[PDB]
Amino acid sequence: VTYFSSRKGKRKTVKAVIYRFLRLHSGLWLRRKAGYKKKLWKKTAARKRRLREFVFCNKTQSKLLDKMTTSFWKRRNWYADDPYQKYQDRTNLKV
Amino acid sequence: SKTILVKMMSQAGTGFSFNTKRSRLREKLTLLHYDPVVKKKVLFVEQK
Amino acid sequence: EFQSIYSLDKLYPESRGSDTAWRLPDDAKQANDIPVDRLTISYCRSSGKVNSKAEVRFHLASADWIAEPVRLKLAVKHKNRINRSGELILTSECSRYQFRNLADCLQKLRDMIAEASQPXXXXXXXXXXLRRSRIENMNRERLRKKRISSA
Amino acid sequence: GPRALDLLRALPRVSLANLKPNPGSRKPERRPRGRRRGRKCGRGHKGERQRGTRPRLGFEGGQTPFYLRIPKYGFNEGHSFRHQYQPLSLNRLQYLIDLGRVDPTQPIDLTQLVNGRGVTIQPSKRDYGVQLVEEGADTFKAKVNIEVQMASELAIAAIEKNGGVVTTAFYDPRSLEILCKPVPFFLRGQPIPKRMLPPEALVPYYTDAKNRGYLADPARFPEARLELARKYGYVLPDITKDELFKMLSTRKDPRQIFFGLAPGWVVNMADKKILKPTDENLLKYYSS
Amino acid sequence: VTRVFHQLLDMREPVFEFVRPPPYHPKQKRFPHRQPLRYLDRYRDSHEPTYGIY
RNA sequence: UCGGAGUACAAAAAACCCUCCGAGUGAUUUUAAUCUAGACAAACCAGUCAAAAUAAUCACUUAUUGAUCCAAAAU
Ligand SMILES: [Mg+2]
Ligand SMILES: [Mg+2]
Ligand SMILES: [Mg+2]
Ligand SMILES: [Mg+2]
Ligand SMILES: [Mg+2]
Ligand SMILES: [Mg+2]
Ligand SMILES: [Mg+2]
Ligand SMILES: [Mg+2]
Repeated sequence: VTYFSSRKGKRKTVKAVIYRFLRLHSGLWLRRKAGYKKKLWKKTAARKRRLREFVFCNKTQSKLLDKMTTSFWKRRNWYADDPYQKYQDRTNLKV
Repeated sequence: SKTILVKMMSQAGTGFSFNTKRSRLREKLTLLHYDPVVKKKVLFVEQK
Repeated sequence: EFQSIYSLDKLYPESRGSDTAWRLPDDAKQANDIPVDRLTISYCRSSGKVNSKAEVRFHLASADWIAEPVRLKLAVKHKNRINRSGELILTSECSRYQFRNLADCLQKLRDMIAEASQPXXXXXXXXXXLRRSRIENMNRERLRKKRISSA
Repeated sequence: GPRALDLLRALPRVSLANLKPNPGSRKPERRPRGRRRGRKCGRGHKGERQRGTRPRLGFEGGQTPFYLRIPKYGFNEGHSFRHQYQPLSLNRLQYLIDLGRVDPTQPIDLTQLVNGRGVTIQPSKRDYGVQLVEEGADTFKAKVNIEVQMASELAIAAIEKNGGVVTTAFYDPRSLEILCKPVPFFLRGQPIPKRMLPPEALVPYYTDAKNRGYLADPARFPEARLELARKYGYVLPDITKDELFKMLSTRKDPRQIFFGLAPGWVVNMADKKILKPTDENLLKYYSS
Repeated sequence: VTRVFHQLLDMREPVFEFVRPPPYHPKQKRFPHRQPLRYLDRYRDSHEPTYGIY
């Protein structure tokens, strides 16, 4: 992380976070499951399912990720057609 | 002896299966398998 | 009074006037299936899962907009949902906006009138859910088969 | 009013001499002095942390870093060029006409929605305009002329039922900017440029009477529109017969940014004067 | 039987259904860990985009 | 690095330059599919079961295996 830029004085973002994750607006971070393109024939159909999935990151991971991520990826987004727009809010959450 | 990887091709369309063949060739590779597009049981042929 | 080379007149020269797109071609559609001024359309708005029941009601015998073959064949297949007062009741549930429930019901209606106005409907019966019904029909038929004139 | 007032007759002057900020406003800083907070000052003992060098944030102590084990993926892929459309619910719209922020009488495009502070567009952020949703569908009683960049079927329906006319019009990044905060564009003092045509992929969306696209053939407008009623089951009103008809009819060129103005013009707001070119090449440019 | 209630008892016709209990889902977690995306739709109230202030 | 037994006598866990056995794959035919409740396990990563919904066995069987990135391939 670069907490202060050279030229702008701002807080830089990591790109290699962004290339592999996705942030919902709820704060849930979404990721691929590792090795899913890897040695398929050697694997049981069950595993193959479990891998082709998209999954969620626990609080620790999320917070961590936020720190490496600026405001701009935390903003609200309305994309046309967005597969994931359905998902962004939290429902019925009683804590 | 060895473990070969061969790419099995469907009759209809671009649907593919991917699996290993034995180097001694006890039973050579042709299958009756599942093709996704037409939802059918077909003969997958051994290819590369 | 601006115009550009790309304007709606210069692209589409045939139709021009400001009142052209506002014509209402009542002659284009003369059939008017399901005359909504003759339906009792009731809404049950349930808020809590949020869903608005849409209910469509009209008299089967008193409805002229469908012909007598169509009017009598609807009392055949759909006889389960019909009412003691002659009303045919259609129900939709899903969408919280009652508009899509209107469209749902009017479409279940369009469907029913379409299928019943098709004499080509053969009413194909699946054997998967009805195998029990056929086999219990025949097995109560072997005992029904006892013949003695009674009463 | 506030009987607190009459308590101030009793008391001495309010002056600088007596001032307390609200309790708990200043949560006091502490400084690593003294027996408690001195001596290692909450930095721990030796090791790395006490010396201030502990490694960077993504780091696991060399085990392949969490964020780095996971494979890359198209996710945020081309995120910059994916168009966005700021949503506008019908409920919010009914609201805004109700409190008379945006008035239905004169035509309504984006600009007006903006000035009522009912919507906020940040064109620089790839916002291509306002789009419509069906939320207040049943709520909606208003007769309105609306021009948006995108709309959904149910929305179009709920305006039709009440007898307003919806048009789907497009704006490019630049023109959209000019649209949203127009006064500061004038104070820029540059001519008022031509409007872009929508990109190629978008073309089919705007050529359909299906969407009542501003670039679509008006010959299908009365058709598909009437169709909308049979699907949703209501009597379609006769708009041509209405008093407010000539406003509802009001359109733009596909080349026009505003209502009543034309490409090439220049506004001097000091002299309250409009300026138009009398040169030919210019007129051929901006009128094409 | 439909003839009965109409003709005989001056009664409306009761129709019934069979209702199996709605499936059991665990107390929703603020951070579902290692869970399929569709986890979210499990606790979905009803299906509709709901734009609160927009 | 991976797995079986003891050490660890009865849910789990549990070290040692501790004690003893193994694995870095064969053999076939029956090619072992999509999709999803609920779970085990677990610092993370990986690992396991699995109803309803639509159309793999035998060798103690448990081990037979490597993440990103990067390359080559086509759908
Ligand atoms: Mg190889
Ligand atoms: Mg101390
Ligand atoms: Mg010291
Ligand atoms: Mg130390
Ligand atoms: Mg915004
Ligand atoms: Mg024991
Ligand atoms: Mg546990
Ligand atoms: Mg099953």
